Amino acid sequence: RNKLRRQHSYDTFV
Amino acid sequence: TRFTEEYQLFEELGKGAFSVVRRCVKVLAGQEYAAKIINTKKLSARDHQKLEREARICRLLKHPNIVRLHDSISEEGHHYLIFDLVTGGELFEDIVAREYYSEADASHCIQQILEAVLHCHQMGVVHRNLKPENLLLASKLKGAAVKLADFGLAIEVEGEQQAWFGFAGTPGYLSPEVLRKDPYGKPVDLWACGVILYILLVGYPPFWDEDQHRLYKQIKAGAYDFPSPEWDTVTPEAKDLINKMLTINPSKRITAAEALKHPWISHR
Ligand SMILES: Nc1ncnc2c1ncn2[C@@H]1O[C@H](COP(=O)(O)OP(=O)(O)O)[C@@H](O)[C@H]1O
Ligand SMILES: [Mg+2]
Ligand SMILES: [Mg+2]
Repeated sequence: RNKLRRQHSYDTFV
Repeated sequence: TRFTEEYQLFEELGKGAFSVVRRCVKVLAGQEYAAKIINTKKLSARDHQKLEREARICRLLKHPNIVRLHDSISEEGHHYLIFDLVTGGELFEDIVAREYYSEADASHCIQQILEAVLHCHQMGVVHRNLKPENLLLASKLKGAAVKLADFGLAIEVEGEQQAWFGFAGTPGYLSPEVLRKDPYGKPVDLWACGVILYILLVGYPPFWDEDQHRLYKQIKAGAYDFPSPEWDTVTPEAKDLINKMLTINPSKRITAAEALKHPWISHR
């Protein structure tokens, strides 16, 4: 099931 | 220069690649601010352009629902971007705490967010990193004003001229055109608004997978749905605005201006 979690930004492809 | 003389650092609010954000007090004024402290010892020409761009973009934007830059101070080995302190914490925390917003509270929230994004776009600024973690609350009293923050990934665009400006943003909020590595501009912000509004109404995101490749597949395909029970009571006009924001093709995606005139926002 989908959850609301904190997520870091990217500056290039990972 | 003049940060060491006038200002006093206190606790960390967050940390980045070669930067930290700390509460500071301009001593003689008795006024507190949030200071972004970038370490400038051996930065690339690129890294200098990005710092000057963030400073320039932040100086450009004067709006009730955008965090204001107070000052930009260049010292030996350290740069200080000094912003009005927002004390009510991240929109993210509030959603988790309340679980979700009522359509009235959600509408008032996304209205202020869209008025901020509209101003950005009119000034030729694309944020690229809209999400609940980058929206701050003016106070802890429910119904406080929201403020768009953190323009570290923001770009300058020349009118409606758009292009491939590189891969930047936050996985769950990334637009399909950025993941396809196609030309993009202002519409990537309205896709993020779509993700934020979905989160506001039922308290979880429209795109989630433990496997990032699969998350990106879902996003590129616009493979979201409105499951029971939390969508059972939601109005179709709320689902309509989300649908017009979560439109795969940026040409036909609703603009900030257009969204502000949607019955769900305006007749309200
Ligand atoms: N003007 C401000 N007032 C108060 N807190 C701020 C302000 N600007 C940014 N912040 C906070 O500082 C942090 C900025 O860090 P960010 O680049 O978003 O990465 P991370 O949140 O992972 O540390 C966040 O916690 C944000 O809420
Ligand atoms: Mg981040
Ligand atoms: Mg942030």
